[PDB]
Amino acid sequence: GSRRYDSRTTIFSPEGRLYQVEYALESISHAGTAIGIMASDGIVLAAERKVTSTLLEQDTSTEKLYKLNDKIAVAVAGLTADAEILINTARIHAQNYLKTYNEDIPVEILVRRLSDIKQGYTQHGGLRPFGVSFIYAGYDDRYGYQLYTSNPSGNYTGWKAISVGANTSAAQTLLQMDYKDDMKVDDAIELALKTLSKTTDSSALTYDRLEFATIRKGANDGEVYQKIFKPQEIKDILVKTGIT
Amino acid sequence: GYDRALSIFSPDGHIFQVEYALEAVKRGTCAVGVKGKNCVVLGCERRSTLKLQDTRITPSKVSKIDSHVVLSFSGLNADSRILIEKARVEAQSHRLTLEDPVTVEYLTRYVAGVQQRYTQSGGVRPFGVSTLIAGFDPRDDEPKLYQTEPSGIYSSWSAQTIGRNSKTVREFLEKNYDRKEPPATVEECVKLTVRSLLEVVQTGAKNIEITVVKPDSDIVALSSEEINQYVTQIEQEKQE
Amino acid sequence: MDIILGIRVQDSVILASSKAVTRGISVLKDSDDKTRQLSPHTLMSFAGEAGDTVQFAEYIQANIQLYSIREDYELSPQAVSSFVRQELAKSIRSRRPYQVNVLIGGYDKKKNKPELYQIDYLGTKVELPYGAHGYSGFYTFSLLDHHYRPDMTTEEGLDLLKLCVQELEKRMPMDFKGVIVKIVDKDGIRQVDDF
Amino acid sequence: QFNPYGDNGGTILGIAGEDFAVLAGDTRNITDYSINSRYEPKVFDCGDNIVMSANGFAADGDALVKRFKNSVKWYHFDHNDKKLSINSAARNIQHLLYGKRFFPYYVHTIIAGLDEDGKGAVYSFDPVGSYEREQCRAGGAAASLIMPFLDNQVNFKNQYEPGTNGKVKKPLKYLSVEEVIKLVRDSFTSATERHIQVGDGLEILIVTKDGVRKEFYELKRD
Amino acid sequence: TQQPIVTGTSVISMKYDNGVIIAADNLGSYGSLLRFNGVERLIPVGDNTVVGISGDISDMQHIERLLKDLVTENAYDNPLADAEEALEPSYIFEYLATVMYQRRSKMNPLWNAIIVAGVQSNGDQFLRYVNLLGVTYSSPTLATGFGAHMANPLLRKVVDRESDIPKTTVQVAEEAIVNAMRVLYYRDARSSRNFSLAIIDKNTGLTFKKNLQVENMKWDFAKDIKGYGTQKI
Amino acid sequence: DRGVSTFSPEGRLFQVEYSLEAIKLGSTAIGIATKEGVVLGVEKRATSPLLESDSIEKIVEIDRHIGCAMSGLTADARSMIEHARTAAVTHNLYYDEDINVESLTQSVCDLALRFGELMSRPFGVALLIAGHDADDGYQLFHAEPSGTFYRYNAKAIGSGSEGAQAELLNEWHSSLTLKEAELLVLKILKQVMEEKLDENNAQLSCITKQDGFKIYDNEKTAELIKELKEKEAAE
Amino acid sequence: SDPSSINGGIVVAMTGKDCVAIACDLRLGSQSLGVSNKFEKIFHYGHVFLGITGLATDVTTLNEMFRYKTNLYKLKEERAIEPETFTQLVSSSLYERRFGPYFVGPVVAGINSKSGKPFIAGFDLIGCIDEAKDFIVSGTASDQLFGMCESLYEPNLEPEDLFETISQALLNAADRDALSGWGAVVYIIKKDEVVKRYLKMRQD
Amino acid sequence: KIAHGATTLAFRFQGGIIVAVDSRATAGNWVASQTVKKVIEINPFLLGTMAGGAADCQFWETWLGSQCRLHELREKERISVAAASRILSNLVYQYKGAGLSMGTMICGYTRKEGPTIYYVDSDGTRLKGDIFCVGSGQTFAYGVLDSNYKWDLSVEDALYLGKRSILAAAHRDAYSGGSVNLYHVTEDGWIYHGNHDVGELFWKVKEEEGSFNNVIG
Amino acid sequence: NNYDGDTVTFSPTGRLFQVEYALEAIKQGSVTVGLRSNTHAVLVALKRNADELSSYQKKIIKCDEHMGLSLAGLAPDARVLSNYLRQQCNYSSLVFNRKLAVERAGHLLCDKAQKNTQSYGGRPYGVGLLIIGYDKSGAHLLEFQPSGNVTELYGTAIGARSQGAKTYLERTLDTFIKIDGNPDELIKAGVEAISQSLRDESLTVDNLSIAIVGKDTPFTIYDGEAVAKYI
Ligand SMILES: [Mg+2]
Ligand SMILES: [Mg+2]
Repeated sequence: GSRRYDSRTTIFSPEGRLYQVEYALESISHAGTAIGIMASDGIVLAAERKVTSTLLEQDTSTEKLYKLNDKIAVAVAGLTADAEILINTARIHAQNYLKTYNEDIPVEILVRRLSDIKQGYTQHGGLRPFGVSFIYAGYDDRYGYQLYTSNPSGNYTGWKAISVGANTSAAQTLLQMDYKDDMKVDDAIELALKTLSKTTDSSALTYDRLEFATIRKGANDGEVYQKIFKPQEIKDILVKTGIT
Repeated sequence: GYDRALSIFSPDGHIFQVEYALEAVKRGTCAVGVKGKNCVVLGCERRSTLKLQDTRITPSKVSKIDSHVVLSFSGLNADSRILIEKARVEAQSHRLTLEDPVTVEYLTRYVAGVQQRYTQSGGVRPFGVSTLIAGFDPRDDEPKLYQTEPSGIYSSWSAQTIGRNSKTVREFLEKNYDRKEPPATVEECVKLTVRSLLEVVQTGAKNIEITVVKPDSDIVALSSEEINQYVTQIEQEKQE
Repeated sequence: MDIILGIRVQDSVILASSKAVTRGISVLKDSDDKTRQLSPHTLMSFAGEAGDTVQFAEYIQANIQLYSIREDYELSPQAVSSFVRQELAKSIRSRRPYQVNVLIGGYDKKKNKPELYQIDYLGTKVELPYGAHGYSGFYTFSLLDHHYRPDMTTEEGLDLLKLCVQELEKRMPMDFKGVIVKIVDKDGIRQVDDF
Repeated sequence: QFNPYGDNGGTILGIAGEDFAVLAGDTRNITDYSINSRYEPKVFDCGDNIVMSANGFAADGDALVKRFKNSVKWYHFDHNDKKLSINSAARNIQHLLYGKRFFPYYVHTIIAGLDEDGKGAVYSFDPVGSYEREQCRAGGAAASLIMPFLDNQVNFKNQYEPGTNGKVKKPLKYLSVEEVIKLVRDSFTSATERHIQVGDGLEILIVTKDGVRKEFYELKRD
Repeated sequence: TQQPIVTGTSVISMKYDNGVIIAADNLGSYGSLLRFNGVERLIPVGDNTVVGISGDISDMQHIERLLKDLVTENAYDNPLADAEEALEPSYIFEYLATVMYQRRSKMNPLWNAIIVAGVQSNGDQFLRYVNLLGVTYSSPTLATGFGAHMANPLLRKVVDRESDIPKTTVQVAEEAIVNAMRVLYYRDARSSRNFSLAIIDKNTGLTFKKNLQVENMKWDFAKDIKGYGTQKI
Repeated sequence: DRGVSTFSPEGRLFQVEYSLEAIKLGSTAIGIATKEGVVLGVEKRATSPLLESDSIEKIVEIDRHIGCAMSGLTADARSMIEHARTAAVTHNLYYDEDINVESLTQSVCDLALRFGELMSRPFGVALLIAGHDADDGYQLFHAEPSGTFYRYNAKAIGSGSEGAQAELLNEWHSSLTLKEAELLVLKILKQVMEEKLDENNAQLSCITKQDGFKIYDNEKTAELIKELKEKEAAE
Repeated sequence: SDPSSINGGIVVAMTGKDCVAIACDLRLGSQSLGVSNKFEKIFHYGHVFLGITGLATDVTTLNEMFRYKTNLYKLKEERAIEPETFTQLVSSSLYERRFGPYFVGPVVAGINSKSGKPFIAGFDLIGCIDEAKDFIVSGTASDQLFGMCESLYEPNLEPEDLFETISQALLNAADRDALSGWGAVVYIIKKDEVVKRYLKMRQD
Repeated sequence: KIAHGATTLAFRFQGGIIVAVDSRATAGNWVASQTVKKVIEINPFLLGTMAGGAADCQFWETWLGSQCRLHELREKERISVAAASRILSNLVYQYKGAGLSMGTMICGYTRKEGPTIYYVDSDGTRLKGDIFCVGSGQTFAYGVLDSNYKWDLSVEDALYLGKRSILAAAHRDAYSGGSVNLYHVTEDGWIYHGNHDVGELFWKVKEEEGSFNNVIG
Repeated sequence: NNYDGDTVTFSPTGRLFQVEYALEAIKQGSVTVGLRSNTHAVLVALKRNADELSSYQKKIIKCDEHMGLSLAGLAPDARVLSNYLRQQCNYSSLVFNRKLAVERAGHLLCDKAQKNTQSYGGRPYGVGLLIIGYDKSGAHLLEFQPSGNVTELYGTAIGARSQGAKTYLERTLDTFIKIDGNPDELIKAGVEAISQSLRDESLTVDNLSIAIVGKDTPFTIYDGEAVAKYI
């Protein structure tokens, strides 16, 4: 019957690893690098678009950075189509929580929900996992500014600074070297771009090959603003930091 | 629906998927449980390969199932969340129908039953998780410490360890733990738990987590400095 | 059941609930506590159809206690009230609706403010300085409209509450066998054993 | 509107002796003011030394008896031909009745036989499955005419010993099978006189350790 | 739940020494309108059974189809379908009784009163009644609707109890049935003059008589009846 | 791969035969039936000295008149025990009586072959079901994952089964007392166990008509062990 | 008994020159009993304003529902929803509950950000769109409001003049309805500024 | 015409719980039975009282006994009165609206709780209390109970008080009578204290007590 | 070989190996004999024990007052099929007031077994059955195979060493068919038939199992001292 053709996506190896999760992580290691850096007065999200073209319409394009709600955003590394499925589910979950409790969803609760969905695909259903790793940048009134990551296994962890995708080993070493606890957003912006500039597989880092975003309390009085950077604004911050 | 029998017997009478789930537990960070005369302590390893971590928000290894029971684990982190959620729901469901919070044995029997169910259900793999469940029964001052594993078998332990290099720390506990006279105080129990982890951990900095549970829903997690004082005192006595 | 009252003063919320339980012809009990603690700083009183009242209150209690354990965090009174409203709004279009009216008295530890929410069985929520359900408001609101201040002490709130109960005991036909009074403030929930 | 229930009349009577039990019932079946049948058996041998009658709406009555007989058969299959005791049959019938609690079998059920000590046993049921062991029970249309007579002549109610004047009760001496049948016959003859739905014939099933015996007697046909 | 629309009136029947007789008129009424005058309400099953049906005609046609399907089904993988394993009257009745009670229990009845008349394998007479409620009973005489009130009293004068059955011949039994049909035509406002009659005998088998008429009627005395009391002319 | 409900060329179900191999790896359990009662005994087999041995529950009550001992993948037995308890109680509700031991065993064995592609595999545990009823008296049954159950005068299951069964072959007779049976279980358990038998690593139980099913205290068993040592040294 | 008149209340909307106005009372009651004088019936999602009369639990539920939906709209569309589009969303959402409807009387008001054109719309409890040029009325004093609006209204009123007209329409209508009043709010809406004014009225 | 009419009571005291019930069942004015068992023996430690629907009470309190037996098999411990009463109330609450008729006192005596009584109702009510009285003659029995009840009653006097209270109801309430069944609930289980015919009991109490002077004897 | 993994696969020569493997389970089972006359029908079964402490596995199952069978192979599969027969016999009685024909009972068993041989996931039944009964057309004996094939016979045997008993019945055909109105002599012939399949072991009191049905004889099973008469 049908058993003959079943790959069995939810089984352990003799060593106690999940085959499909490990292979999905291998897929993600070839994706464009995404970096998240948390500061005292905000969070930075930086990400590299993969080998683009001059004929790509950049100003209307979005492959890396997505908005989940007004307080939470994500950076994507892996299959974009897979990510959009999960992103829409996360957007709905945030709204369900808001309707139920009349309060914005705490960052961790949203992260846990998406991570549990990823987990399910590794334990039951016989389907392939989502080939996606997220960096979650968000704010709530309990823990303040928070950075998380999740991967196809459905395991998530909190971070001060983190990278996903390609060259994470090299990127994490550079972040671990120059990161300090009393750091500010403007400094974090510079660190993120400098790290990408060194780890990139491209010849030079330019505005058309980047997506950038910040989550600041730099909004008029006690509130939080999300800023998805425009192509011209990415070009300006590249000149300001002295990369181009 | 996906109905494929993943957990099955082999010619030699083994269920490899259940046995490979134990190998995932072997890979997991070390967890230890020690019960004193009037307390239980749960020790947990944190691998120091991950720095630049935010320890405020990172999921802690020890989880409260109710105000009087706690659960730690070794193995797949994502899998453990599913067991913890189910356990928490069942704890509230028990309070709602029986008026009385769960006994530690009951909560263990439930979690163990869920694990077993996933070893002979179609289209699912076993949990790659072993748990240590500890606490005090309502209106009772006798310490409780149980263990569960992917197969679904469970049992009570005076002291037990699970995870990577658990063989070594179990060796330590077997020679150092006396049944006729267990750790009489909280200090003695915590000290023995930290000592047992120091056989395996590496550095005694942020790699050791300690959680003390006492009777009548008195649960507290020790800080870095408090644990560091135990680490300091142990090695100074060792230099002799 | 019959009478449930609520008043929000300067630094606390006070809930008063009748003790009587009547099975048609006879008063079966005169010491019934028509309330459940949802969290350390949130109390819910209730009145409506027999059985549904306790079943609903305990169901809500279980859900909030579950949330508290999962997040290791107490929900705000506003958040709890919204959850309760949604459950009642869901219930009103069910096969057999919960016939339950509630008051939710809570102290928000973040804002350092007492909060009183009135919710009926339809899922109609309002935040009020003082509130009631059933016929209780018809007698008491005129006294509360006259005497109430936002800067009242807890002791002044209890005195105003005594005046409300006295008016109920005078003009209501039913003997509700007095009230159990409970106070919700920064230190938690406590019962006034002499009233 | 469609009415799923009907009334087939009839009257039944169960009496428990010391080492025997009888279950009697008239053989007349009716609707409104018409006679359907002058001889339609209403008391049945269900096996295992148990007799049964489900009086009231005959369609429900036949259905219940049929399902109980079926239960006895499957009890033998599932439990190594074990004899179904009268108390176990009674509990089983409760579950059959209560299974249709919200669309009841419209019948008054009575079973009779011997308990596990060999003593006479009668059990009585309401339509929704409440039951009770009894020494004496009439069911159906003329139950109100028969029971007061049985209270007086079986249990000796309101009867005292001459000379004492209300101080000493009449002693509850045991009745033989011949004595019980006399009381059954007089109960139905009296019921026949004053109840229009009672008549035609009387069929009595007698249960002893030896088995189940039958007796038939004519009743007035008007 | 429904209401009966096109309806058939009385079915009457009785036992005699060597078998059973059953009869029913050929009318299908539509309320007070005597709409359909050629309706056969006796339906034979094999050569040993006749099912007489009253009440709703649409439901009768459904039952007729069930019985037709029953004969087909019984013949499947059955070498003795026309011998030892042929359909008995008792089998056909129990099947119908099961269906009737099941349908009433779903609050959607077949709005009929049915009499199954036949002769068993061992020669025994079979005669039993079932209706929309699933109620069943047997008697030496059976009748539905108005027949219960007017036919039974006449037929019971011939066979009053079980012991009268061997003393009753087929000629006497048929005579009583035919007379009863005349009485029903005098007195039932939803009856017709035309009827069918069926005899199932253990010796001579199934005799099915169609297009019978009520005859030898008394009407002459009507000429002498004038007014409603005082009127003389 | 291959079907879960596949027959081998010899006419056996692969998965059922493989589950029998898992039962052979399990700890020993012995049952002996007498006219005075049925005795059930098990090897606890703790994996470490820190494991509190009294928490090892390999002997279990199903009803007052029925007990049960297990061997193999003991986690699999929990749903079987749950079903057995439910079946016993349900029958009492329906019939106002105790359920026959055979009927209870049959109900448990009906679960056995409910596996396919229902549960995903057969049970990896064997059960010794002991009890008493009025019809057939004191009884002992061996319930396998094949769905087959045999009645036994005496039976051993687990790792030391064939050695223990041979010993039960010689020792059992129809006039055994309850005390004689208790000592006989202890004797044979001691023979096949790896570690030295004591009250902490072995457990006894019995079922009698009067007192019903009882698990023996460690103090009570300790005396029976001491009584055994002396009578073996007596010759 | 009648769900649309248990709680009471009213909403009115009007168009002016390069502006729109929407207003509502503040009462919430249980039939005769006045319960709250702070129950606002006008909500906004971006620059689109929604007033809702009728059963109060449904008023609250629908607000939470349209907040839910307009937030998802904005995330996917990368722009705020417009009054014309929102009107269709309200209609669609109400009609999906055709045979188990929300007992409400919604009123949409706003200015299209691109064209600058003033827009108002009204609905029945099941979704029918009434897209009037002049004014929309809803609630337990809708008859009274129709009378006030039909006489007081004139086209192309300036924002500050429109304020007076809509305020007087609401106030005097409310004073002839037992279940309306207990305070009032008026929103004056221009292309890039919105003013909110609480009115002083009789409290009986 | 289902049976109707009853007087049942239960009260907590120093020596445990007294349960007392009448024995009459009526279908309209017709007295169907004088020998009805209105105390259900759930198990040797738990008692329930029958009022409202006879079948509903019988069926579901027997069922409750089965659930209590399963609980103690699984948990190796006696079920609490709180837990048992809750299993029944939650069950009937599922059926709310369908037409179940139940008014019962679940009575027990455990270590952790002591003597405990829970009034359980078919509309979902579950009330803990010291004295409960349910049925058509409940008001008559309450009068005798309220005026004579003390916590420090002896077992002998408490048994009589329960007997006397049912008698009061049996006399005045047309739908109560037949006989009185008494039970005493202790920690080690319930103890049955006999069947007492009301006819004989009335005259006996009248003479010995001097009560019922309105009645000629 | 490559075509025996499941029941849904024909071999190149048109064989169904899973069905044939299920047939093999019957050959491993203990011997059982069936035979009939014109008045009665008899089952004789050699019960098998696990060891000396164990009981002897029951081989005969009653289906109705007028019908029953004996098994050889997987006993739980016989319980499933016998349960199905009990239900079908019972459906016939309740609905049609009719005792189920033995021939029709065989047709129902054939069709139930067939469905398990053509569908994926399931497996064939691993048991053979000998059904006896007395209906309106006299005494009957059927042989059921889990391939689906059901056959009406005068006599037969299935199980291990069943060929010996089958040959004996083939010789005795003319004699035992004539044994009318004599149950004891018909059983004697069945006991003598099953004896031809014995090696080493002989027929003891708790080894032998006999069942009979006939004209005025309900289906009854004889075990223990009730069969000592025939040893
Ligand atoms: Mg009469
Ligand atoms: Mg006013």
